[PDB]
Amino acid sequence: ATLCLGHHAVPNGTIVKTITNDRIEVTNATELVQNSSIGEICDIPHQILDGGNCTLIDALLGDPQCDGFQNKKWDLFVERSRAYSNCYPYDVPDYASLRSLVASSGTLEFKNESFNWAGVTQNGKSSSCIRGSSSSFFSRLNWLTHLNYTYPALNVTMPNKEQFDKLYIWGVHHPDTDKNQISLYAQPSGRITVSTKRSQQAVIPNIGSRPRIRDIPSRISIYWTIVKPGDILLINSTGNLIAPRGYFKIRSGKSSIMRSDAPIGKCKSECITPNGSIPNDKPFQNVNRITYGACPRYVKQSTLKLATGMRNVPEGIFGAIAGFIENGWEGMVDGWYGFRHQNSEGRGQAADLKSTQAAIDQINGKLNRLIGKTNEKFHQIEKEFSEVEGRVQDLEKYVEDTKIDLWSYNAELLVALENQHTIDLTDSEMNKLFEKTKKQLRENAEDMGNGCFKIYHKCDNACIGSIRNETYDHNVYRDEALNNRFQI
Amino acid sequence: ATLCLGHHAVPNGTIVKTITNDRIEVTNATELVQNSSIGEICDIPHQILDGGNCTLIDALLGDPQCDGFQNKKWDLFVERSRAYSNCYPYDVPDYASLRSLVASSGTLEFKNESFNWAGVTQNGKSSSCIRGSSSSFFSRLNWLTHLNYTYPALNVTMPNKEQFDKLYIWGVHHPDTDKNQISLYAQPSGRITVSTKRSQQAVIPNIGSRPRIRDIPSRISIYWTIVKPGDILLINSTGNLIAPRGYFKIRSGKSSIMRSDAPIGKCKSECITPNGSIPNDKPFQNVNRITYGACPRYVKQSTLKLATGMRNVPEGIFGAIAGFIENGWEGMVDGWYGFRHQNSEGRGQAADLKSTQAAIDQINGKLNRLIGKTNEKFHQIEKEFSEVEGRVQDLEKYVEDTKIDLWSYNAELLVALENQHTIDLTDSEMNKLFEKTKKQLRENAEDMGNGCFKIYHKCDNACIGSIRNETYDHNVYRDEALNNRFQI
Amino acid sequence: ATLCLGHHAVPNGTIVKTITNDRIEVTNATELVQNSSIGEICDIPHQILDGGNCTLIDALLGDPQCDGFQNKKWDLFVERSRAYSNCYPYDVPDYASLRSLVASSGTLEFKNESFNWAGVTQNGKSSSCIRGSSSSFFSRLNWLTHLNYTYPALNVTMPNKEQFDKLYIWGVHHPDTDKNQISLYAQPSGRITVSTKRSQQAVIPNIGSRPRIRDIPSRISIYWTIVKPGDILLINSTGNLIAPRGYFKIRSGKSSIMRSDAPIGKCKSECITPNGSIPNDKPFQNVNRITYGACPRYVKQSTLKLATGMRNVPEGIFGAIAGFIENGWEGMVDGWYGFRHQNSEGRGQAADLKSTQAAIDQINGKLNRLIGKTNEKFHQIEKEFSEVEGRVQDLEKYVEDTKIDLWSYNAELLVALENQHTIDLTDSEMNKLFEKTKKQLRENAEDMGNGCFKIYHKCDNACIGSIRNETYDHNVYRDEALNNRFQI
Ligand SMILES: CC(=O)N[C@H]1[C@H](O[C@H]2[C@@H](O)[C@@H](CO)O[C@@H](O[C@H]3[C@H](O)[C@@H](O)[C@H](O)O[C@@H]3CO)[C@@H]2O)O[C@H](CO)[C@@H](O[C@@H]2O[C@H](CO[C@]3(C(=O)O)C[C@H](O)[C@@H](NC(C)=O)[C@H]([C@H](O)[C@H](O)CO)O3)[C@H](O)[C@H](O)[C@H]2O)[C@@H]1O
Ligand SMILES: CC(=O)N[C@H]1[C@H](O[C@H]2[C@@H](O)[C@@H](CO)O[C@@H](O[C@H]3[C@H](O)[C@@H](O)[C@H](O)O[C@@H]3CO)[C@@H]2O)O[C@H](CO)[C@@H](O[C@@H]2O[C@H](CO[C@]3(C(=O)O)C[C@H](O)[C@@H](NC(C)=O)[C@H]([C@H](O)[C@H](O)CO)O3)[C@H](O)[C@H](O)[C@H]2O)[C@@H]1O
Ligand SMILES: CC(=O)N[C@H]1[C@H](O[C@H]2[C@@H](O)[C@@H](CO)O[C@@H](O[C@H]3[C@H](O)[C@@H](O)[C@H](O)O[C@@H]3CO)[C@@H]2O)O[C@H](CO)[C@@H](O[C@@H]2O[C@H](CO[C@]3(C(=O)O)C[C@H](O)[C@@H](NC(C)=O)[C@H]([C@H](O)[C@H](O)CO)O3)[C@H](O)[C@H](O)[C@H]2O)[C@@H]1O
Ligand SMILES: *[C@@H]1O[C@H](CO)[C@@H](O[C@@H]2O[C@H](CO)[C@@H](O)[C@H](O)[C@H]2NC(C)=O)[C@H](O)[C@H]1NC(C)=O
Ligand SMILES: *[C@@H]1O[C@H](CO)[C@@H](O[C@@H]2O[C@H](CO)[C@@H](O)[C@H](O)[C@H]2NC(C)=O)[C@H](O)[C@H]1NC(C)=O
Ligand SMILES: *[C@@H]1O[C@H](CO)[C@@H](O[C@@H]2O[C@H](CO)[C@@H](O)[C@H](O)[C@H]2NC(C)=O)[C@H](O)[C@H]1NC(C)=O
Ligand SMILES: *[C@@H]1O[C@H](CO)[C@@H](O[C@@H]2O[C@H](CO)[C@@H](O)[C@H](O)[C@H]2NC(C)=O)[C@H](O)[C@H]1NC(C)=O
Ligand SMILES: *[C@@H]1O[C@H](CO)[C@@H](O[C@@H]2O[C@H](CO)[C@@H](O)[C@H](O)[C@H]2NC(C)=O)[C@H](O)[C@H]1NC(C)=O
Ligand SMILES: *[C@@H]1O[C@H](CO)[C@@H](O[C@@H]2O[C@H](CO)[C@@H](O)[C@H](O)[C@H]2NC(C)=O)[C@H](O)[C@H]1NC(C)=O
Ligand SMILES: *[C@@H]1O[C@H](CO)[C@@H](O)[C@H](O)[C@H]1NC(C)=O
Ligand SMILES: *[C@@H]1O[C@H](CO)[C@@H](O)[C@H](O)[C@H]1NC(C)=O
Ligand SMILES: *[C@@H]1O[C@H](CO)[C@@H](O)[C@H](O)[C@H]1NC(C)=O
Ligand SMILES: *[C@@H]1O[C@H](CO)[C@@H](O)[C@H](O)[C@H]1NC(C)=O
Ligand SMILES: *[C@@H]1O[C@H](CO)[C@@H](O)[C@H](O)[C@H]1NC(C)=O
Ligand SMILES: *[C@@H]1O[C@H](CO)[C@@H](O)[C@H](O)[C@H]1NC(C)=O
Repeated sequence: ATLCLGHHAVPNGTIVKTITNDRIEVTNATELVQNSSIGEICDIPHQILDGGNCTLIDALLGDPQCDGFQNKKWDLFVERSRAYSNCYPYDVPDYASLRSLVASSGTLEFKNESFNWAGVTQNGKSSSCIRGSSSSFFSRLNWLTHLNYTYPALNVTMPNKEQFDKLYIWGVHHPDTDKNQISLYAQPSGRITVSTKRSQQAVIPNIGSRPRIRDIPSRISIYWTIVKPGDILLINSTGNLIAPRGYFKIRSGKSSIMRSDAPIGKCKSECITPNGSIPNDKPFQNVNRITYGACPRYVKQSTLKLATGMRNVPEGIFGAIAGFIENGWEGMVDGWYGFRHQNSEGRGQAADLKSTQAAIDQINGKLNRLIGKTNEKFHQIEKEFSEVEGRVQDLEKYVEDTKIDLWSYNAELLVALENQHTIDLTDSEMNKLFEKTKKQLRENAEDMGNGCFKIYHKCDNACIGSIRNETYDHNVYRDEALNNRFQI
Repeated sequence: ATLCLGHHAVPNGTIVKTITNDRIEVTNATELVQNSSIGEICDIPHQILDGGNCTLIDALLGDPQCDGFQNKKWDLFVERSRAYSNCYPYDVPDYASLRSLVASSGTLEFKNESFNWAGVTQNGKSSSCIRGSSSSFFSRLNWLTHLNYTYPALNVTMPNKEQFDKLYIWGVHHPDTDKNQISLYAQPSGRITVSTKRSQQAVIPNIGSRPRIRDIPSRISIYWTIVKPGDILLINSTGNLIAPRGYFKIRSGKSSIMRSDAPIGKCKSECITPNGSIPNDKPFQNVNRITYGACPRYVKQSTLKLATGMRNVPEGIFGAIAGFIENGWEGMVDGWYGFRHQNSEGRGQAADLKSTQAAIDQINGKLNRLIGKTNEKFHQIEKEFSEVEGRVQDLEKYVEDTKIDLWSYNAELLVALENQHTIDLTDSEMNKLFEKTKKQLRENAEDMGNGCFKIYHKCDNACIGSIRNETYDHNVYRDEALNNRFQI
Repeated sequence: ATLCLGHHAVPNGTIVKTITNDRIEVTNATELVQNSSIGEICDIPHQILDGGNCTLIDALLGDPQCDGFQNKKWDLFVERSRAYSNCYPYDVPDYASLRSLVASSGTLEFKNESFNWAGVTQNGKSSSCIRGSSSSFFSRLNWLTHLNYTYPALNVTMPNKEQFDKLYIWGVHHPDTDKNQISLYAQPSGRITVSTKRSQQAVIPNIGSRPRIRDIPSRISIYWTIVKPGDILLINSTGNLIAPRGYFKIRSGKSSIMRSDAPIGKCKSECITPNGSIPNDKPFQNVNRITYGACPRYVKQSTLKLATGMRNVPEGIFGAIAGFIENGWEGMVDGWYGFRHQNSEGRGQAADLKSTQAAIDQINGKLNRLIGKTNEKFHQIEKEFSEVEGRVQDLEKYVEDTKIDLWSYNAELLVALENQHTIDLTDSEMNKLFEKTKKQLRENAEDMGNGCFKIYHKCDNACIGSIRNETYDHNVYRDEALNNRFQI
């Protein structure tokens, strides 16, 4: 009889990378880089708020377009690129910081407070800000002006008797002219001091024409202040104050904001990107560096294939597969390793289950460490910028670029080591089954060197089966075998 | 005779992770993550300065509570969370930067300088700042006011004739009212310009009530300026100047500051955390991301076990351990690998020293690369924040979170590769001792397949010993062995 | 006959590090850390602009020294440490940001625009700024002052009808005295508002003596503003305006700036450092963390040797090299593995080509992954600082230090894993050639255990050659061999 040890092969293998080889074919691999989105943001499990035409900041101030956003909450606020401001023209010094802190607070919940604006007109309006047919203003702000050509210095307080922090949004009006300055606040100067036991902010208006927006050459600047529990807001002004009508709760949670034009859909997905949700089964993704939720890590590579089978040899350090075994057996489809024999009763093929299962368990082990293991991230840094800003933006970008190169490196190295190891462990399993069989045969057979043993005795099907199920008793055939082997 | 090769096992193994296995038992492991502190800051080798009730900044300005800190130096300044300000109410725009640069300078050494404050009253005092029973002020600052209802414009210089940089601390007073403005500085305006050949800073006071602190509704703002050698300080003011009384040396060294409530103790420890000192023998730690000194790197994992022994098989790619050798020998306690025999004189067990020492040396090699190898870090970035700040704080936190995920990744991968390698190299040593023995026996013995040889000749204790010490001469027994082996 | 399998050795090996060994000798290694520069900046392929005596900013404003830089472009602008300002004394709030954004724009291209400066004197001059024998000014700036003791409020526009962004550089003059204030701008106040539909910047001068520079106690502050296509610049001022004479194009490309005192040379090199160009064949470098172009990654290690040959054993997990083969063959110089024999015709040595080529191909595979693979980087963050700045600088440095430790870690681990693997794969190749030969010999030879076979039949040179070329037919000699082997 002849008993040959072998392993399977497939007609259609896959190319992977190892430590030593850019391009080597295995029987099977799996992709570790997610490269597509379904192109929609799934609305489960994260609570999504579609900004539509409104920026977060405009929803905050109460631009008329944004009245539907009053007191809303979100896990992720989605800002659309078509969003536009449609109220009094304003800027926010350190706009990105205000956006950021509201985003991660995750709420626009507002509470009215009663201020003693003694001696001034309230509820200033503008046709740059139309609410319902008429001149209006930011819903959360209170434009104060002269009453009877008098603007009597303001000096109001508001203790924080609450358990939580209050966020106050206020402003300063910059009139285009000294004339408008006078006719608005009956006063040439105009000064604002807003303070607490912990902080002070002081602002003087800057008079001058700015280019007209909805016919307004004047401008408002927006500021904010956080009042801790037991502290006190004190607003001391003699003109130009755009006053708050109350406070926002400021919370600390996992909320964020993302710029995206992707539609919201009724589906479930843990990981969100501007492009849409992406599955998070893979450890890496190449869809977008901007992400929210439990997401694969962003890498530069568009693909990284993890070998999930042995080297494919159609028809490693252990020397068996692609070694002393000339090639794989495509006809073996019920196992990874097995036996072909020829004896007096014919020629046959049988899978070896234990060795097949050993290789598969090791590979499944690798997969369990790498698949469905992603990390959860929420409010991050900004990663795209529409305007040159210099030093801080240079650092923001450098930090992300650094991080991405390091992860891309981790990904490349991980797959190469794992693949080299997969090829070696599968080669080893082959070598181990061969060795175990050789030992079973003792003096009754000889290694032909091509993975085949010549067995020097009659070995019928039951005899072959006794080898494969490891009950073969070499003593039974020894006399016969030694006589055939050692003749002249 | 029968000669069996084997390896040890222990009743109580340890679970470790490898590339292929989340949970596999070895004979021994070591922990690579430091997870506890002694709960005290050891006062050797770093020179520790306990801030007690004083912030660094208050020690800098000379709050009365902090007189004991005059001219002190430190490697690490420890700020306590109970610290509180107890002098005139002040703020420092960019407070964190001033704190940071004094911290890393490591000295409060001060040098008096004589300024020509011609025509003003000096040494302004407040009951918000009590020194010894009476109204006082920041020791390092000089509150100037009117003399005889005159405040004559100040214009003073101070060349830096020194070899080193000078740090000047100064301020501007913000009176609550135009009345107090007048009664203090006999002047409505008030302006400050402090300049050098290299820089200029200009400040106007902002009049208005802030909430009262120790009954003061006024406030001081603190500023600083660094004067290079050969440069000149020029202070040009017509009111509101809180003047310097001299300069601080500004040094560049390894000094830092840390917020901690841990007590200082008389002991020695290279690595300090807010929780207390931690040993630095391990390469990683999970105690605190804030550290000072030669410290293990912070990771998320609470434990990472490095295998320091073979797979434990009570009673790998090489197929010997947990392979053709059915199990380990718990009765073998003087070696890792060895021999059990049965011959005419009895049954015995002996360790093999060379193979045991080969496995141990390799493992010790790994340990020497990983143990006691920690990296020294001093003044870092801040890693905890008591207040929402936006953009820069978002970047500070993102940088640390990024770094920590990358190191945690490094740690996880390192231990898995090392453990897989440890299991393989110990399996290999087993396989190598088996092969070497088989070769010694030549034609005189046969491999039974379970790590045991059947020796076909009388092999007494000396004979067994000749095998183990590698002096066995197969020629001596060949005739006898061939006759027993190849009979019918 | 005797047939011995062996491998080469060299008299002069190299020490490398592995996972288990700090110091182990191989036949050959290669250096992975570039540690030297040619000490010159090569002027191909990057377009280099030598700043000589001029900072970028001075070339931007048009300091007289810098007239040769008008409208120049660059890939890399090189600033020399001897550079000095020689015009009116000025500062730029956020200087580093302006430098940065011009650097990466890569152009000083300027376009004259005609402003309507109605009612003022133009072309203000100073002896602090000498052009051609006479008092001059920044070429790109326009110092406006009173005309006939009148300074009539300015209010000019300039639409951006272009397709691209415009960068405007402007300033505010700070006179030393209220007197000079009057005599310059016929006005006590002085205010500047520069605005667009997107932004507003407002500046008031700060009067006061600063220390004299080229006899000027006054100072200019420089500001900038970017005007998007379809937007409008509006400059509204009543004094102190240092006006623009036009705009710079602001581009987005790969341009940067570097501080260096290295001379420019006529040579070609992809990677530039302040020290000079460095070859980029190696994956790592220790020359400078500041780099431009396709550059090896900066690491702390001064050397990292990658094994490119087997363990050197003069005269691993597979047990062959430095194992059952007592030592290497220094006399074998045409191959890595081979055969020595003694037969009736003499004693000889022959290389085995297939096994030699297998080891070499694997090693070349590793090298191809690591050599000539460097990554291209352009404008980065700053990495050296001449002045204490606090929080942002602390983050800039912390980010770079973090990155460098992570890459140094990657480098150390990479070389140790690769070297351990190289030693194992070369040991394996040895073991594989031995096994294949043993199998060829079948029952005709015995393993002596030291890598040598005793062949039990007459085996002349052709016979030896049949073994080495794998045509040996064991059946031919079997009878003879069995008779010699199994005699009494
Ligand atoms: C406060 C104000 O309304 N300013 C007006 C301005 O008003 C002048 C005009 O009424 C004349 C004739 O009566 O009188 C001047 O004042 C005299 C006053 O009668 C007298 O009592 C005093 O003693 O002496 C002075 C002499 O100076 C007034 O200065 O007139 C111009 C031209 O009509 C207005 O500009 C136009 O504004 C348009 C936008 O209008 C609003 C808006 O935003 O919708 C109307 C808003 O109700 C008003 N909101 C508030 C709270 O006031 C705002 C607000 O003033 C601005 O937005 C701030 O910039 O303006 C549009 O811009 C058009 O292009 C302008 O020509 C100016 O608003
Ligand atoms: C500079 C000053 O002392 N301001 C006082 C203020 O003084 C007024 C009062 O003396 C009246 C009666 O004489 O006269 C006013 O001035 C007139 C002046 O006599 C006359 O010559 C001139 O021609 O015309 C004016 C008319 O206006 C003075 O304005 O009085 C109030 C009420 O007493 C004081 O407020 C109280 O201050 C308390 C804190 O006191 C200190 C402190 O900090 O401890 C005392 C310090 O010595 C003083 N330090 C210095 C260098 O001045 C400081 C300092 O002024 C403030 O800290 C700055 O804010 O105040 C406490 O706050 C209490 O709640 C207040 O009612 C005010 O200090
Ligand atoms: C604008 C100016 O030139 N300021 C001069 C200043 O001029 C005074 C002087 O002319 C006297 C005598 O005629 O008159 C004063 O004005 C009177 C005026 O005649 C009258 O019509 C009005 O009604 O009443 C006033 C009464 O005050 C003038 O104030 O004189 C001083 C001393 O000479 C000058 O300081 C010296 O400047 C030197 C540097 O000179 C330049 C320069 O930078 O090179 C000359 C430049 O041409 C000038 N550039 C422009 C656009 O003006 C600049 C510029 O003023 C400064 O740089 C801004 O600081 O100065 C040098 O610094 C020397 O150390 C000074 O003593 C002052 O420049
Ligand atoms: C400063 O100049 C601008 C013109 O460049 C003035 O604003 C323009 O005024 C006209 C009619 O009054 C408007 O129809 C334009 O829309 C305005 N232009 C822009 C783009 O804002 C401005 O009024 C001038 N300043 C003063 C106070 O005289
Ligand atoms: C802060 O508020 C108080 C008003 O309560 C201001 O002081 C008053 O201002 C009025 C009108 O300008 C003066 O005529 C009074 O003499 C002041 N009253 C008192 C009690 O002093 C003060 O101007 C405000 N300050 C700011 C920053 O606007
Ligand atoms: C502005 O308002 C506050 C009151 O809200 C004034 O400060 C208070 O004054 C009383 C008595 O004068 C003190 O006992 C309180 O401690 C003060 N309150 C706080 C929390 O600061 C302030 O004086 C007013 N401003 C002016 C100048 O009129
Ligand atoms: C800087 O210092 C000088 C004083 O040495 C100031 O100029 C003087 O100010 C006085 C009093 O206000 C005037 O009456 C004199 O005419 C000025 N003397 C000279 C020599 O010019 C100047 O005001 C100070 N500037 C600042 C920023 O406070
Ligand atoms: C404020 O003081 C400085 C002197 O410390 C004055 O500037 C000096 O003036 C002399 C002669 O006028 C010059 O030769 C020096 O070079 C100046 N010193 C420096 C270092 O700037 C300044 O003029 C004074 N201010 C005023 C307006 O009186
Ligand atoms: C912006 O420009 C306009 C000038 O076009 C300024 O307003 C004029 O200023 C003059 C001179 O000071 C006044 O006498 C006129 O009454 C104003 N003209 C108009 C049409 O209002 C305004 O001062 C400038 N503002 C700034 C910021 O300098
Ligand atoms: C996703 O969005 C980014 C940003 O626009 C884009 O560059 C990327 O190609 C998109 N990718 C996919 C797979 O949709
Ligand atoms: C958003 O604005 C556009 C154009 O101004 C308008 O046509 C559309 O109806 C608005 N959409 C929403 C979400 O109301
Ligand atoms: C150390 O301090 C940090 C910060 O408070 C805390 O979260 C951590 O659990 C503490 N750990 C130990 C081991 O003392
Ligand atoms: C710190 O302040 C507390 C409470 O104000 C006081 O009881 C204690 O004595 C002070 N401790 C020191 C270190 O002086
Ligand atoms: C290169 O420049 C840096 C910065 O001065 C210096 O520290 C380094 O040693 C220099 N190295 C070489 C190899 O020229
Ligand atoms: C640069 O300035 C120095 C010293 O001021 C001068 O000698 C030299 O000629 C200048 N060099 C150039 C590049 O013009």
